[PDB]
Amino acid sequence: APTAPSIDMYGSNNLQFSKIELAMETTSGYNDMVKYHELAKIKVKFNQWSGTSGDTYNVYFDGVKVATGAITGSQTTASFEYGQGGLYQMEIEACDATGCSKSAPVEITIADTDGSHLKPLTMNVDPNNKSYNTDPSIVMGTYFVEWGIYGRDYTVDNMPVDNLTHILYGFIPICGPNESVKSVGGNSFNALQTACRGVNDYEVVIHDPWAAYQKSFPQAGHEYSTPIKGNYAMLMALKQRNPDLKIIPSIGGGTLSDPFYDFVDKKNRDTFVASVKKFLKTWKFYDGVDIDWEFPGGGGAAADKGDPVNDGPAYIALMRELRVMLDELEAETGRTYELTSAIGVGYDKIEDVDYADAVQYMDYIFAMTYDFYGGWNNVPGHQTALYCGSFMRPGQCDGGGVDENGEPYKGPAYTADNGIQLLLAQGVPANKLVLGTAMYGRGWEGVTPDTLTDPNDPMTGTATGKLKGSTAQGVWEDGVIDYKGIKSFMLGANNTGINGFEYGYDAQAEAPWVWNRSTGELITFDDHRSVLAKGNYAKSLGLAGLFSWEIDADNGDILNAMHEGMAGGV
Ligand SMILES: COc1ccc2c(c[n+](C)c3c4cc5c(cc4ccc23)OCO5)c1OC
Ligand SMILES: COc1ccc2c(c[n+](C)c3c4cc5c(cc4ccc23)OCO5)c1OC
Repeated sequence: APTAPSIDMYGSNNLQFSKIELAMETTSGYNDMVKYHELAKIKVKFNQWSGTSGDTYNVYFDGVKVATGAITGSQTTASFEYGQGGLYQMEIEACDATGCSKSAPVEITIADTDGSHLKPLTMNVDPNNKSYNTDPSIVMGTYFVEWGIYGRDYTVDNMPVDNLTHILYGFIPICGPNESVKSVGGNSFNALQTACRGVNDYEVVIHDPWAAYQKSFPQAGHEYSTPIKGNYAMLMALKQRNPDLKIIPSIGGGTLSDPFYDFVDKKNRDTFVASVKKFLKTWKFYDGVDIDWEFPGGGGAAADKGDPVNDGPAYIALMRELRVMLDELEAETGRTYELTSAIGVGYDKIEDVDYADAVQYMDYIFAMTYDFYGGWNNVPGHQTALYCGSFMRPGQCDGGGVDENGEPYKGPAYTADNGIQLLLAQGVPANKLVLGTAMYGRGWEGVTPDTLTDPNDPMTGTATGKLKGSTAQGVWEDGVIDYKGIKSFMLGANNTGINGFEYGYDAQAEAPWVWNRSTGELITFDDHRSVLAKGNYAKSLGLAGLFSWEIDADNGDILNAMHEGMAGGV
């Protein structure tokens, strides 16, 4: 016979509670901003404004008692803990010696990072992406980048997820030496320094917490009280839509690889492996780990780093130790966790690692079969070709010849097939190898007719510098252009060339280009024809599948060709 409680929804954080506590209104150290609790802290205010309040309250979720306490006046705060994420029908009852009176039920939310409190995500995918019936055993991967939500305006709901088996989320940095990040200019180093305040060196952190979990996305129904927002809440709602889709954080990349060179000290691996375990127990929508160390032995962004004697053994030991750790997680959760890595495939990268040994611990190797040539110098070539191009010299394909100095080639040329053949020869199984497709071009200025040695092949010319362009044409940095920008502004609808560009295809390499004879602008990229050739190649050798870099740069054509290529090769 007390008065039945009324729940104070606004005084109770809108009944939005969470196993994870995330700073929403600051940018600080990662340990300061993110705290994951095994039990969510629940605090519910209720009122009994008239009649008697009684002496004790009970709280029910879906009819089960989860808390009790004292009522002492006309307003009570019920504080307790609860361990399971989800949406529940909550009732609060007030009691005295004569009996009990229950509130009407109200939905309470307990967020967890597997997205168990969320509806399936609503998609907004460009309809140029077609539907396919591709064998689900074939890998079809892509990278989604954390910063694609800014100028590129490409959000998680834009991904053609029914055409994907694996989303690699780029990139998770590691605290410690990161001079290469500084060299990129902008805010990227400063953001990292902030995220690492109060964090041990060699531990992982989130680079941009605004993009990852603070930014409110209207399309995902985020409201002020939503306890998890950003890309990560959207990936959580994506897992409810597509439970078999693997979503994997990619650690490192070209500019964030500096700390890996200290992994020759096992204490630094232990610190890192432990922080990755904690990271996956914190963000449960993730299904494994991808290690993008560019590169064991060196030759990447860090000019003064690289140890060709010890980096390969360190990489293999790292893979062994991550697999141990992931097996602990599989035991704790009942889930499968995957271990993968994206790797350089020039012969001088491959020779520094015994991949046949490393790969026994791994599910997949994503072969970076792109960036073979690029704006960093003035030598044109196909950046993502399957085979050796018409432009190459005698003995250059297999490395048995001499260059224009008369200098012996130090190894076989940079092509996808040479890279893949070198891995198979070390004894990596074909069915663990994933072949990469570029969703972007690299290019140059100043490759005019007078520089060519063969007048029908601009890959025989010489450049004056990197391609220049605006973000409106998909050029986010010098010498790189989105495939969707190439299609809009250089190929046009009929794929024959606009705005002074012509299209060419090197049938021996399996590689397209567009060339503007007057500016000497030349761009090397993947198109519908080269991507069908890559799918036939992957089929012929019994590779795991295909992957691409990066998804925001496609308009549908590249991913469609990946699926069409894997249906039809032979
Ligand atoms: C011939 O010696 C050199 C000298 C400098 C570099 C290099 C290789 N890479 C990948 C980079 C590099 C790679 C980057 C970058 C910046 C970079 C800046 C310099 C080099 O930002 C993203 O990726 C190299 O190859 C062994
Ligand atoms: C010593 O001369 C240099 C100077 C700069 C570079 C370089 C070689 N590579 C491969 C790169 C490079 C490679 C990249 C990249 C960015 C890059 C940026 C600079 C260089 O993005 C991913 O691939 C080099 O050796 C030819």
